[PDB]
Amino acid sequence: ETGDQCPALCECSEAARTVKCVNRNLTEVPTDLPAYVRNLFLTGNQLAVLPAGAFARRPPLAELAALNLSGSRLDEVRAGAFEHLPSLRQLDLSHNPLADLSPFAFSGSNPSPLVELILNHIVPPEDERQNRSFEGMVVAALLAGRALQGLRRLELASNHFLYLPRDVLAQLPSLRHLDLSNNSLVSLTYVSFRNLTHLESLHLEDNALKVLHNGTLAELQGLPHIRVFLDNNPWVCDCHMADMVTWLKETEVVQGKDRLTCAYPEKMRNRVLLELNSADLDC
Ligand SMILES: *[C@@H]1O[C@H](CO)[C@@H](O[C@@H]2O[C@H](CO)[C@@H](O)[C@H](O)[C@H]2NC(C)=O)[C@H](O)[C@H]1NC(C)=O
Ligand SMILES: *[C@@H]1O[C@H](CO)[C@@H](O)[C@H](O)[C@H]1NC(C)=O
Ligand SMILES: *[C@@H]1O[C@H](CO)[C@@H](O)[C@H](O)[C@H]1NC(C)=O
Ligand SMILES: *[C@@H]1O[C@H](CO)[C@@H](O)[C@H](O)[C@H]1NC(C)=O
Ligand SMILES: *[C@@H]1O[C@H](CO)[C@@H](O)[C@H](O)[C@H]1NC(C)=O
Repeated sequence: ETGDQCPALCECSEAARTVKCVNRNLTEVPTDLPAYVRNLFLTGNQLAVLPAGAFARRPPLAELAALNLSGSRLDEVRAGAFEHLPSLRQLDLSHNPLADLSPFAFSGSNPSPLVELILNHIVPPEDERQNRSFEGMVVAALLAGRALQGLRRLELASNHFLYLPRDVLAQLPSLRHLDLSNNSLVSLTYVSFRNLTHLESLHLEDNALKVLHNGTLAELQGLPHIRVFLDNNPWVCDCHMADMVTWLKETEVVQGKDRLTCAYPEKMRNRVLLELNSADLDC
């Protein structure tokens, strides 16, 4: 509220333990952040580079638990950017053209407190100029040091990813919720969901998936506790779709299953998958 201790260009609430420095075209993280802060919003700025120790203060921001840097024109997050935030549970870097994400951005040097990481729409425009894998860069940051052991929720929508990163599933043992919506995934064939006991939610909407084959159906058929989201994929309703349609009619795993429709072939375009039978599915 008015009069609460606050940096210039920010609005603060001591009662809510909240600092908001939003849509202010800031170029650097404010230096005199109040030590009470639990929730810090620094969205809509022009930060460019997040250096090591960008939030490290003396005394530290020991209560800072939620940090939102979405939409702030960050193009580089350096090694150790989030060091000396011992309570940090939720971090949002979405809608930043992150051309340079250090592998040690989340792990620092030398296990992270992070429980939720939101990295939607981080792929820079015209990233193909780079001679490095963007998805690989992000994966390396996720796995470095095995620092992200407590991570329970990961969002990686809208990043032009071409494949489901298998190492993320194998090496983040606490993950409960994974969002890979609005990417360009084409199949799940070489991905194993067999031992993913903790995974409660998997978002694959708006990808380029053609069909799920029996192998994947089998492994999902054996995860009772998952919710999978498959909306707006360009399903190909030919004879290879037969297993998936059979499964879809029986399963409780797929959320919103009534919305799934064929994109191809032409004679099946826009037909609802749950309504199809063996006679519709021919090669
Ligand atoms: C981080 O800050 C952004 C910007 O305020 C929040 O963005 C909004 O998110 C909702 C869905 O959660 C959208 O429907 C709005 O359109 C978003 N606005 C913008 C400008 O992107 C975002 O929710 C915040 N995230 C958290 C976890 O605090
Ligand atoms: C931030 O920058 C943009 C373009 O430079 C401008 O339109 C906008 O008014 C600025 N924001 C504020 C709060 O002045
Ligand atoms: C979906 O992904 C595309 C391309 O990566 C992006 O341009 C578009 O903004 C994304 N959609 C949303 C709703 O963010
Ligand atoms: C789950 O299986 C994969 C691939 O077979 C393996 O790499 C991973 O370590 C297993 N997970 C656990 C927690 O042991
Ligand atoms: C796939 O698995 C199901 C399980 O009921 C089975 O009935 C079906 O014939 C199998 N299809 C294959 C291997 O194409």
